[PDB]
Amino acid sequence: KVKRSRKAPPDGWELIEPTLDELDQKMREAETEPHEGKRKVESLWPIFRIHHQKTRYIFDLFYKRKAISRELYEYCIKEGYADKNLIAKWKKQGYENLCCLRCIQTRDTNFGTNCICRVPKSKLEVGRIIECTHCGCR
Amino acid sequence: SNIYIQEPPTNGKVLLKTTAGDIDIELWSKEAPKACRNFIQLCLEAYYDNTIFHRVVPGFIVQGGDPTGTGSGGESIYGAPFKDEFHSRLRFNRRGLVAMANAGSHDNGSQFFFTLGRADELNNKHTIFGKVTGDTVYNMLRLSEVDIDDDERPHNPHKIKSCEVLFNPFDDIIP
Amino acid sequence: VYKSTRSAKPVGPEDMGATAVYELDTEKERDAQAIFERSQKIQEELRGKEDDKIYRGINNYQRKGPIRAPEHLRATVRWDYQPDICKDYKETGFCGFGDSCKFLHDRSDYKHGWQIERELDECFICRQSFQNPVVTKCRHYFCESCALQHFRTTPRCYVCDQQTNGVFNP
Amino acid sequence: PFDDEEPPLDYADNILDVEPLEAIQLELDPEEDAPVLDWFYDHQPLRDSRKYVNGS
RNA sequence: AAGGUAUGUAUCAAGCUUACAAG
RNA sequence: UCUGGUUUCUCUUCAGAUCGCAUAAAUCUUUCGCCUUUUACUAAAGAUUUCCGUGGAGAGGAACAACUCU
Ligand SMILES: [Mg+2]
Ligand SMILES: [Zn+2]
Ligand SMILES: [Zn+2]
Ligand SMILES: [Zn+2]
Ligand SMILES: [Zn+2]
Repeated sequence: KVKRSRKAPPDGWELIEPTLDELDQKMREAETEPHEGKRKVESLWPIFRIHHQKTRYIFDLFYKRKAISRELYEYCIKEGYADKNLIAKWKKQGYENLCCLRCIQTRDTNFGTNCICRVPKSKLEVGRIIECTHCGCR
Repeated sequence: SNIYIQEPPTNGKVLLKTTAGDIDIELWSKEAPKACRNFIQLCLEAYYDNTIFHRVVPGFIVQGGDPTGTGSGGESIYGAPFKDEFHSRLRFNRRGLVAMANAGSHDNGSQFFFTLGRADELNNKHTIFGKVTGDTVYNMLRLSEVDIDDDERPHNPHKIKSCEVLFNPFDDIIP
Repeated sequence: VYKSTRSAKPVGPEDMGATAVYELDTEKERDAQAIFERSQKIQEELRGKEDDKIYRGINNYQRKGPIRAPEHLRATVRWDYQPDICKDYKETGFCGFGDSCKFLHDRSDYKHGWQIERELDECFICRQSFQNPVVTKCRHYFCESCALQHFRTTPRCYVCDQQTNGVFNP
Repeated sequence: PFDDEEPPLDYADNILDVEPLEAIQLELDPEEDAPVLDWFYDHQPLRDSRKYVNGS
């Protein structure tokens, strides 16, 4: 797999490498499978889902658990195994169970608003099982 | 020149000695990893010795890898059948291609087949995992004798008497 | 049976044809540009020599010619399907332009290449069993007593009303 | 370098995990090329170093 | 590249077009 | 003792500068040159644009910004 930094990366990369290899293999399966039956845009939800879980694995492995050091964390970001941007929206206050960056962009939406994934379900109406059309669900 | 090989390079070769001669199938291990792992694993188990080629549609395919000999018995080294592994540069345009045999969904076992010609009806339906090294495509064209007795399965089908592994990528053990 | 060489190196080139060489003309050292270069060179070396008559070859007594092809370029090929044929003189025998017509004047309606491609992809009177099936003059095989009763009905035949003239045979 | 009727190669299953071969990379020795040695073959060479360049 | 193998009618599908207003 | 800010992203007009230490294509008006007519053309002048880029300016954040220029 392409590494693009010729680094011989620091430690402990050996204990996250089988995990990240599993997530990359599942992302290849979630990238390659056909789009028949899957309607138009539910066939692109799983790449956002597994991108979310990959960035969240490095996220809670570094900030929460404090297992990995800072240098390997910056390495995993600078290679491509995480977002530099989405952890910066996970660090902010009101939102760290976030779906992905498309439900924050207030001009992806036509009415100049944030998507209904990002609405507190307790204070929405009771039964509507809406799934965000961009990102996949709330 | 102008001839353009037009398919990805191979890695890993298995010589396979049937009664029609020696056939040296070389594998696309990177382009189809689980099926090639299946095939070198079973050849390394010597799973396919005395296995016959039980179906010949001459001009279209010749199937093998059924140690029961009826057309349904195949036991992968995954326990359950595994997934199809298609590729846009592996298509059924010619003879010498080798592909796992499916019954619909992601159902690939030991039962595989050679092609005997052009097989464009099988595109995106079967997992091509190897070609046959030339000067030994004629030994697997020996396998297409018009002896078929039926719509399939001629009188004395060729049996696989041995199965070498000429090159082994991705470390394994038999059972 | 063709026995294999039994080695693990695969079948073909290592570059997978990415240096395919186009070797359909005379090779580099025997090419006429190289012969011209040899003649040029040897006329440059012998300059102070004045007719030492060691003869050296044909040309050398004192880059044009057949020119060398680029080895590294396959030529992009089309098919020029569109035939130059007077439609008139093909299907009529008369062109109004005479011999000034810019097309061929052919009259052969042989198929084109694409047409060959797109064909290339594609008793009985009584209706009983034959109880002595017996004959008359003119091939009429009838059952025996049934045709006797037929003669009792009408003296001529049943198939085409031919005159039996009394003649009845097996 | 590719024949016709061959669709242009699909960068997911073809060369995504294929490693590249080697660039040209004239080898620089230390003790003479000591300042430029760490960064001389890099996409933008000094990009995240405020001493030598503007910024990003 | 056009300038030459005419164009003008009458029946017979995909291409393209909205997936709508509606007791 | 007090004074206290570089990056990065978007807008905001001004550009008079080798805005660019190099250099595209178009339109118009004339003379060329090939030319049979028209676009493809030629290669000089004049005057115009488009395009690939840049310079100084207001504002909004965010990025260690609290390290400290002052
Ligand atoms: Mg005219
Ligand atoms: Zn969300
Ligand atoms: Zn999302
Ligand atoms: Zn949403
Ligand atoms: Zn004519």
